[PDB]
Amino acid sequence: AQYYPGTTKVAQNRRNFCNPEYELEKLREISDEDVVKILGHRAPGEEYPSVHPPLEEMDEPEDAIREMVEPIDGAKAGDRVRYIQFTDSMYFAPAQPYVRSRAYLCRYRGADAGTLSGRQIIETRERDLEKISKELLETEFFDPARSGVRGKSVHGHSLRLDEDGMMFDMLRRQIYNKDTGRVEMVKNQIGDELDEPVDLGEPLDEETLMEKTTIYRVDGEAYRDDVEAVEIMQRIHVLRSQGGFNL
Amino acid sequence: ADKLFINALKKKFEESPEEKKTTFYTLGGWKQSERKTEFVNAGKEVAAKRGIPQYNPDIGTPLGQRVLMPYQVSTTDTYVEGDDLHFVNNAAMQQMWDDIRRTVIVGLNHAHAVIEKRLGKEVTPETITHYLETVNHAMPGAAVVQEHMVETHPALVADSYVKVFTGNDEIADEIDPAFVIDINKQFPEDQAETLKAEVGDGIWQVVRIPTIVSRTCDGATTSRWSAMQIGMSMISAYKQAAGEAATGDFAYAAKHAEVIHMGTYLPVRRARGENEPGGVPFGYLADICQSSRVNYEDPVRVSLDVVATGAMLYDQIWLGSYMSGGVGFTQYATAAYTDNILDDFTYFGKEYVEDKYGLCEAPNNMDTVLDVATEVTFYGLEQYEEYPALLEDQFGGSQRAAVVAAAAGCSTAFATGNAQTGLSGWYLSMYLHKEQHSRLGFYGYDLQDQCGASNVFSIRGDEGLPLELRGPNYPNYAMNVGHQGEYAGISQAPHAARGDAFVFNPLVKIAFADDNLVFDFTNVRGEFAKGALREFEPAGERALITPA
Amino acid sequence: ADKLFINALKKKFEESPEEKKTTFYTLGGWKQSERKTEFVNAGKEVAAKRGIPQYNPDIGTPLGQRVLMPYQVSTTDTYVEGDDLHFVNNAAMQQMWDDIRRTVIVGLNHAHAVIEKRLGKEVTPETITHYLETVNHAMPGAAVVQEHMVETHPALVADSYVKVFTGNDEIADEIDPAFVIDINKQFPEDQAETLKAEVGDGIWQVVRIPTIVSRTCDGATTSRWSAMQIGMSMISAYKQAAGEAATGDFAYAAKHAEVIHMGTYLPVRRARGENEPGGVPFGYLADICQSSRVNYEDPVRVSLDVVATGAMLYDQIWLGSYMSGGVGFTQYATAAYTDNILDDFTYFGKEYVEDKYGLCEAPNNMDTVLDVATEVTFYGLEQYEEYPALLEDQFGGSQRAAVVAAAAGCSTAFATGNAQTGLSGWYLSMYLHKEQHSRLGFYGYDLQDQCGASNVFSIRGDEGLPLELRGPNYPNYAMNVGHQGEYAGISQAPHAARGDAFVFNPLVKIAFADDNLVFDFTNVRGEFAKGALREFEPAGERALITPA
Amino acid sequence: AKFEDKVDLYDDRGNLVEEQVPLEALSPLRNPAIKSIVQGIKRTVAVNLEGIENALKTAKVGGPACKIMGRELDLDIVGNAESIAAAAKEMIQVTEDDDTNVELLGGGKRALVQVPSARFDVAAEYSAAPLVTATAFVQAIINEFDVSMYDANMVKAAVLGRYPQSVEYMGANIATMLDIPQKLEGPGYALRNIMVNHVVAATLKNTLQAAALSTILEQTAMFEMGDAVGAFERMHLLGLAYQGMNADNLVFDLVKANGKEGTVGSVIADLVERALEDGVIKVEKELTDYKVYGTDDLAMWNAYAAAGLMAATMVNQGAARAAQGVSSTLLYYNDLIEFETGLPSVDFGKVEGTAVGFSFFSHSIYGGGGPGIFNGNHIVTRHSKGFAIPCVAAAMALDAGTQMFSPEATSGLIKEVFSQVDEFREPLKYVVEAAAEIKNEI
Amino acid sequence: KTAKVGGPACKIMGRELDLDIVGNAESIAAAAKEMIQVTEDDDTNVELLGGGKRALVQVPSARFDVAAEYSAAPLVTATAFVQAIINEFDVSMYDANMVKAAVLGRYPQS
Ligand code: F43
Ligand SMILES: C[C@@H](OP(=O)(O)O)[C@H](NC(=O)CCCCCCS)C(=O)O
Ligand SMILES: O=S(=O)(O)CCS
Ligand SMILES: O=S(=O)(O)CCS
Ligand code: NA
Ligand SMILES: [Zn+2]
Repeated sequence: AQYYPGTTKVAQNRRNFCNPEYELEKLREISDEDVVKILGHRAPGEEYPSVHPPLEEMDEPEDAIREMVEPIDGAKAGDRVRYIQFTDSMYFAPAQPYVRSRAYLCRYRGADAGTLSGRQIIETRERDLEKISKELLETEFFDPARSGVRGKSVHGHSLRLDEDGMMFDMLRRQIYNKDTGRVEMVKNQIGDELDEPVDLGEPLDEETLMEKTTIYRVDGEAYRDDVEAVEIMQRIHVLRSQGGFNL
Repeated sequence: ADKLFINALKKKFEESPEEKKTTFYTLGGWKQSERKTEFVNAGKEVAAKRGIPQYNPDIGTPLGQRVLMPYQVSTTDTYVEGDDLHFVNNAAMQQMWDDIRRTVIVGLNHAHAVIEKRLGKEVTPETITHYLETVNHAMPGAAVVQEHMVETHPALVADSYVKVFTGNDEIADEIDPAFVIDINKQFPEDQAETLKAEVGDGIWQVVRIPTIVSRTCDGATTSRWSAMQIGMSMISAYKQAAGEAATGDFAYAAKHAEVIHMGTYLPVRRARGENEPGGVPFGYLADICQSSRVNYEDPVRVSLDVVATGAMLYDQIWLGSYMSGGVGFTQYATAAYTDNILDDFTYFGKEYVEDKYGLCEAPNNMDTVLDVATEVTFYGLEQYEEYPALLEDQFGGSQRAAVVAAAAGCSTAFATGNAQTGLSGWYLSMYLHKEQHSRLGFYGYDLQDQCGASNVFSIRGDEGLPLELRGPNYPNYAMNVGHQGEYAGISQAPHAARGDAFVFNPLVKIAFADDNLVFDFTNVRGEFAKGALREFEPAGERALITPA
Repeated sequence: ADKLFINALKKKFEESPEEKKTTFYTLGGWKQSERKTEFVNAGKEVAAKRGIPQYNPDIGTPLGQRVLMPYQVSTTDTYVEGDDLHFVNNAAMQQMWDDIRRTVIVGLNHAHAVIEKRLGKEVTPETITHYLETVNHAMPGAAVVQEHMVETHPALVADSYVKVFTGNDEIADEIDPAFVIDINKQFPEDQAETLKAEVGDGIWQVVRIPTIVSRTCDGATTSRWSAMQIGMSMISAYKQAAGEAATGDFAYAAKHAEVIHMGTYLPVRRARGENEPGGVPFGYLADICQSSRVNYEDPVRVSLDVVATGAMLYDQIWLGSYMSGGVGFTQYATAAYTDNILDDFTYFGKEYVEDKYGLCEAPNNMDTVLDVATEVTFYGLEQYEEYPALLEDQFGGSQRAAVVAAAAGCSTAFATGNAQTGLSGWYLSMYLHKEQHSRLGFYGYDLQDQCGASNVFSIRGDEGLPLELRGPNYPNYAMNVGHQGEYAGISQAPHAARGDAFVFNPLVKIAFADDNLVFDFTNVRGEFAKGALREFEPAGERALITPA
Repeated sequence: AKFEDKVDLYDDRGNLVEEQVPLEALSPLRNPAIKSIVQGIKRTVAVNLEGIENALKTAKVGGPACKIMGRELDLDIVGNAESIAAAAKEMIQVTEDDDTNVELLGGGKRALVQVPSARFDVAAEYSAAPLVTATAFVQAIINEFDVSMYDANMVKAAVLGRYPQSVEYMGANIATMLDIPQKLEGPGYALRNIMVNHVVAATLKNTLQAAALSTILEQTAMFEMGDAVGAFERMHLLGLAYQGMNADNLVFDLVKANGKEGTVGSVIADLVERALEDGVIKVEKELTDYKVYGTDDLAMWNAYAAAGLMAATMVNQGAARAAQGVSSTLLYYNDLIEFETGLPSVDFGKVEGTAVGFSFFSHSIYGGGGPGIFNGNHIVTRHSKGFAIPCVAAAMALDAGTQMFSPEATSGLIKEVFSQVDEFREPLKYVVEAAAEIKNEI
Repeated sequence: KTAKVGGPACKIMGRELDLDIVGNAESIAAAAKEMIQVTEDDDTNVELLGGGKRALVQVPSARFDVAAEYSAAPLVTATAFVQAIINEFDVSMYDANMVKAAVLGRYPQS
């Protein structure tokens, strides 16, 4: 698959995020327990709540589609469908909203992704959400200064950065340590204080943010200067317009 | 020289507009705000008086971790906090809707035909004048025939009246001028000539029922209230039997055969009768706004005055209350009429078009759409990137999408002189914006914008329609903020550039050129500012009949 | 001793009530009246201020060739001119409608099941109390989640709030009493037992949105506004993602699955959304009126308080404005709640039934209908014949037809304990009245009364319906004054005689047993009198945001 | 003879049933099985005899929480269901040998009623079904127990609810898959106002049958609306064939290839390969390491993309066994395929648009609800002309129990009654059979 | 010709289209009938009246055998004539929406 047109670094980064065979760069190490803590759907050591019985215990109808489509492990178990939600700064965060949703539905099975300007969300069965969330938090999907895990009060994507280069957060779920130059997650994604903070590592420097970002900007690479990407969008507009009129 | 929004950004923040960094969290939360402080104290008083907790700044999340901004109302020097532009807190905005809701246009042609042909009586400018004096007694709620009638208090219903207009100057001169909307006084020469040619020898009433009634009841009351008192006054002024067969003709004429509603009724899921905001087509809204007759040498000013009118009505009152409610959609709308932002973007586009094509001189095709909409979209988005303060100001993607696409669509229409290619430009702007920043609006902002390109030029049953005829009930448009008021602006755009007297209905245009309206439709944004400052006096208040 | 209407007649006229002759034409026309003099003076000021003629006593025919009567508001000692009972001039009447229009009942039962089953979280009397403190901040129009929200001024929306009720005493006890409609406090013991049994362990919200919003918009706004702020408060209190899949479940429950509108939407010819007067069934109107829970030992008082509620709403505001307008239908309605006339007729019928059968002890058949309805009709009509002052007071045939038939129908229902035979009595009364005096009402008064007898017990598609379920949209009833409010009274009659806690919907009965409402529904006629005296203070005024 | 196109028709196990079928043999205008399904849905009513009896016993009539004290009637309706149904049929039928069907279900607690087609041949619309059925049962009940003139109005309220005070049959104990004509968003919309949950209930959660019934109804509405007239007819017919009828086994094979480990993205890759393999699209232009695709047949590309859309839904929501993500699949399948190809997505952007609003109104505070309560007449999901809703039906059929407002909650009465009708339950089987029957009639 | 579309007194200046519809009625009616009919021998009727100023249209009953109600008649007729008029005069994509407005009015806003 080709994924996206364009000859900029931004365009290549968008292709990379979507391509399941591109190995995302791991930037930080987070424990299983701390992913569960950040999600905030259950306590570490608490059994997964169920929303319905295990599929093996239900009499599903005769259905070739059911036979051919393998359920994810959380579906087999009857897990709740829970979420993880991210906000990405327009100041060169590596991932951005539509890039996330496009990538998610290329990379992950059984996914409900939603794109908005100030937040982006994925919903899936809880135990599979936890596996996906590890990748989303540990890799270049996430920068601890220019990105945030936020289940509510998401304001910040369009705001000026603070003195430390951190994105605004009404609930300050991520705190920059001036003594280490590292960011700690002090609350879970809904804003409740964590027993013990989670190390999210160092913010990427300006040069690396530039290399990795998927947003077009005049002080980075401008969209109008990716003429092949613009050409395909204008083509889509014209062909949609003509098609609605006649065939 | 400067961008038009620069002064507003300088008023909002300590930093220079270009600075990428600032300070948060140390502003005192809600205590930074004069308005929120007023609200906190009022919430304490309310809860104490009624015995139920109400407004409490400590419920949920703490507002004001960032700067709670003042907004400049565009084209004015008035700066207010956003709360002052909420329709609930703004009497000017409420009265603008009431003035539209309580208006119908009712012809007198048919009616006069019944008098002459069925009753066998003559109609002259003198009989019309006698009728008008009668109906201006009757319309507010007073009697002309029966004994022992009880009546509305004249002071409570002082805003209700009936005027007429006609394209025939000599006949208009013979009716008592207290009752006449003078087209030659209200409109510039060329527009006056167009409007008078449209109306011809027709004679039309503009009926406005009392605001207090419109507020107690609904929009669908208007044409009925109008018809009852037109009926009584026809009986009185032309010496009918008070209730004969001919009386039914006047009823049918006033209620059906020659009535122009401001809004048509809506389907069941959003069930409403006539004269509610969802039934008002974009072309009517552009014609209700009276910027066209005062600012005719500045097509941008005319188009953006229409956007202000529509953004407020369609997003704040209609979608933000009628169709939802709560805190609502103040800032989804204010993005279109504050800080001179949309003004800057649209003046750019107008200058670009004027410089390259000349207004209304571009080919009406896709090549022009691709050129103008792309250029203007890129300009607008660059401003958010160049000015971090501007991006922090219009913080929601939906608000940026609406503003950028409005400038692109209006500019494309300035070029072609045709609203439909303007609309195509709006949708192209959305597609470019989405790819540039990898975001657009809220979860469901671009339902219509993804359907948009294909439905612009469609001719199918519930798809095909000139933009002027579209409105809040056009299927794609029926749900979402950040579109409807902007579409009204795009509808106005080509007609403003052309110098047209009206967009869709000449009768509606004349009907609101009336100095006896409470709201001033020639300066909508000025009125919003007046209401924000609590300086606007609305009609319909009950002070006269309540304890002092 | 006297008939109950004698004091009123004595206050109106110099003559004794029995006298057959009087003096006309020398009373000074409109000058005899304090109110008409106020109107004439007001009309001159209004016309001068605005530059358009308005109220003028010289237009049409000269009012006041006969005595312009004061009216006693029944069960009070307040006497006012009829103009003071026009809904436009009476803030109490306007607020009664606003209090109904802005109310919706929304269950928490589906919502709590979503929280526990879909989200896997716990609901307790503690979480409910937290939710209620949250929603009472949010409902008037204030924010709980997002940064940089602008909000409604708490003082402008002081009348908006949310309360709950449940049949489970222990759970109700555990919730902060500021948020609870206490069924055991508001209702007498036996009634409270019935209502709690109906509700059971169900938990229901009574939501009232701001009057200022209801007046700016319409009735269909109420359930939407309600749902938006319930949604926000569910997100805030129960720690959902602010916008996940489960959020849609709460929206559907609050807007559709567990919502009780006051009125259902109307067909296209009278197009209106929910919570408009035409959609309110007679059974609901009877239950909205709270006379049942304070006057339970007097079934006549209860039934006639319901008649007053409905006559004002259905005839003055609904038929007289929503469906027509102008001077309107004040006296068509006042006939049913002034001068203690309907009271006299109905107390007669109650005593007749009480002496002959015992209340609710008559056979439920035509024999009983023929007996009671005929006897009460003859009594009522004989009073007009014996007292010329009474006939001159209720001068319109429609007004006499409604009053006599109301007494006859209520009395028949007192006997049978069934509203349907009560309705049959209403129609029989009309037929007898017509033959006795060779007249009935206005031109089109008895459309429904001629269809009436055959449609009382019909079972066909758009004909058959228990009276409690009928309302202003029942086809025969959709047009005409002098019926709808009286039908609401007949709906109440058998239930009042039986001692039933409610007529049709127990949730609606409980929903208006609320001391935080602006209008006092336990004393409807008392409130009308207070409004007539200009001593009632309504919600929804804009004085705070307008100049001094 | 109007179009040259031919398709191969399969069953829901992926076996070839009939090769080389003319496209128009699947047209709503031509196919007798589609005619029979539409006329069946017009004339079929579910009657809840148990609900009527309980409503009467308790005087709980006319809508939620409503009750009239003192009006209670204790009638042995379910116990006398055989006699009551027989009496009702005598009034419902035009002649003794017509196609009137009245069948008792659940030991007499329920009744399946099919009002004779003769009544609809001289009717303007479809409301004769509930109204004739309602009055026949009201009269049958009154006659069975000799209910007095004084009490009979309660039986009417128990059967049809608060109508006519309410515009709808508010509180009624009969149900149809169609809703009242007043609730149409536009003229021609009646077959679109059938809840997704009703379709899933009628087909008993068989994913391909649910997709089929939904597509038949949606595309048939497109003909009544005039959308499938003239220039657009072929596109609508090809959409019906490939998205809902599993033409050429394209949906089935895309699911088979991606069911074990696949994603929306992998389904897209396979569909674009298949379209290229079949010559539906070709490379029109080379950019920098990017091929721009073109087509000389937009209607066929749309058909192929639509089949991929259905397969992507079955793969994505099938993997989750949870329907909510169908709004996401509908959006991003189309978003991704446009940037993958340079060609317009299904319905020229209209499925993507519908999906944007559908996502919003199934994850927000403002309205909507779960996937199951939507339909082609819903303001949120009316915009695509037959290409979006069938996928929602497929998704809800695959849901294992994550929804609060499931078919069990909203459509229990529909399930018990409408699933008894073979052509509602297994529509694909019958439409395929009929198309083969009229094969050389086209 | 006047751009007076969409209801009483309504007009969009600048949108006028000068099309000889009545002069070409026979060609337009034949084209419309081809779209309205299901088959060639069916009971579709399209007959010109008043010298081509009016047309009587009877939509084939086969369209109603598979419809829920009756709105197929105006909707099928409208779109056939809209498409027939567009095809007749080669009306551009940019102007065709005016033909739709002239035939069916302000629907679906109304
Ligand atoms: C709960 C929801 C989901 C939903 O159904 N509606 C919400 C909330 C709702 C509430 C918020 C009131 C409150 O705080 O109590 C109201 C005011 C509607 C109401 N009930 O009166 C609203 N949204 Ni929202 N909503 C808005 C916006 C937005 C933007 C905010 C982005 C940002 O970075 O701040 C995003 C969508 C996006 O990402 O594009 C958004 C989301 C959301 N919106 C997320 C909550 C996000 C969060 O957790 O912080 N709104 C806007 O973009 C601007 C206008 C603004 C609205 C108020 C006004 O117009 O003044 C408000 C309009
Ligand atoms: C969808 C529909 O809601 P329902 O699904 O019918 O509950 C509709 N709401 C709206 O469209 C609300 C629109 C304004 C709030 C969202 C603005 S983006 C209505 O209430 O009729
Ligand atoms: O977050 S949502 O897009 O659902 C609502 C925006 S106000
Ligand atoms: O005279 S009419 O009966 O037509 C009207 C009575 S208000
Ligand atoms: Na690890
Ligand atoms: Zn109102």
